[PDB]
Amino acid sequence: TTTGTEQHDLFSGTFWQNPHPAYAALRAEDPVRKLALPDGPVWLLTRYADVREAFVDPRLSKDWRHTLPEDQRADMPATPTPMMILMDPPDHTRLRKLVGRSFTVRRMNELEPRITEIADGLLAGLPTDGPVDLMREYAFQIPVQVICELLGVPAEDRDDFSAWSSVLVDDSPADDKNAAMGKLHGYLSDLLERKRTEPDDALLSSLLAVSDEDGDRLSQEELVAMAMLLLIAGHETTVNLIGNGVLALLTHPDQRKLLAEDPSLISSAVEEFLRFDSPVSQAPIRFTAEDVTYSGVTIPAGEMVMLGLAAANRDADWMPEPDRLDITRDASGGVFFGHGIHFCLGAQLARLEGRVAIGRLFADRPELALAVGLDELVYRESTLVRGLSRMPVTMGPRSA
Ligand code: HEM
Ligand SMILES: [Ca+2]
Repeated sequence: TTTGTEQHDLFSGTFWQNPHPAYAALRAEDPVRKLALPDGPVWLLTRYADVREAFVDPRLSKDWRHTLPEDQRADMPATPTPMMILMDPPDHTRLRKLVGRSFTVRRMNELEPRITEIADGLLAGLPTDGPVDLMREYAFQIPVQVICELLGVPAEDRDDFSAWSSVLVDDSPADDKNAAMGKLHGYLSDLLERKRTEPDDALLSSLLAVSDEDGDRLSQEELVAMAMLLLIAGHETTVNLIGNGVLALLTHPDQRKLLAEDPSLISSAVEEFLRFDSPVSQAPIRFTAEDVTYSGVTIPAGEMVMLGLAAANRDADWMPEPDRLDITRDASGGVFFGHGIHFCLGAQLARLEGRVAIGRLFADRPELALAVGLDELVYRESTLVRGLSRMPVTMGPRSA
């Protein structure tokens, strides 16, 4: 709950339907908020400038060991599995540097024609007369197929791969979500050992070959962790980019008709969807190495911090009229992909998938409409994520 003039629900009740008035309430009246979450307390930065500068704040680290007393941490491993997103320099830098050599913005762009055939394929298999769940049938699909094309997952293994991927996004997130984790992990290892014998154009083959101006390469353990990471960070988030962006246009006809007339605005549109309804609403947990101070509030060392990306993006100090959806905007400096050394590695691929999935969906089905009321929509009860479990839509006649 909120503590200001008017008390909004936080991470319960109405929050999950629409967290934005609660974010507006926090930015205004309680910008650095200690939340009594079930697991442990966590501080929430909602103001733009706070979040923006917290990302590049050295006193904020990804090492969870900062919560344990100084002597007790000289014993514990830093991370369970070597994913760079869990690491600080110089350990993160070494992995980021290597991945970046092969996972280039160029490869990200060269998938564009391939992505289109996935969307068009999926669109071609959707009935003129709905109702159809646009999430499970379309938005759930594009990000996982694209990731296969990037990694080079054999066409045979792709049904099995997407099957396990759905568990992570929308399923029984308890023990059943972790069952698919070990299955996807195992498959990718065996895949890497197959890629060693038979190489290809794909990124997994590319990553195996990457040395540097020191002869440093990715170890087996690091390779498969990276493969697993690209999947987790690149699936659910991009799904919800699609989910949220489609929903944004459906609820704003004025803007849907702007895009209809000028389909080149899609690139500008996807930018403002990431702002207007940030799919990753909360940044992965950070830790205080020492007393930081934001908007008057001093977070003591050893505390868990959370950066309100969704909140910081609708901040009026940064963005004029921050609650109005304008796809023609010239936005610059949103915190939806993050900031600093942890900036979204697949930022450009995400944008591509976004523009293709959304742009082609509307061009192919100009009569698209929600097949249920706005309030009937169920949103996932996830802390980090802002997105739908189901989105019933009526497709309409295909345009030829
Ligand atoms: C679809 C919209 C997406 C959003 C809103 C998003 C958001 C983010 C954010 C905020 C971070 C920084 C996390 C932090 O600093 O704690 C991040 C990191 C990352 N993302 Fe994305 N992401 C998206 C799509 C993707 C895609 C498609 C990929 C595929 C490669 C991807 C891969 C990664 C990776 C590998 C990192 C770790 C960066 C590092 O630690 O150096 N993301 N993402
Ligand atoms: Ca098989």
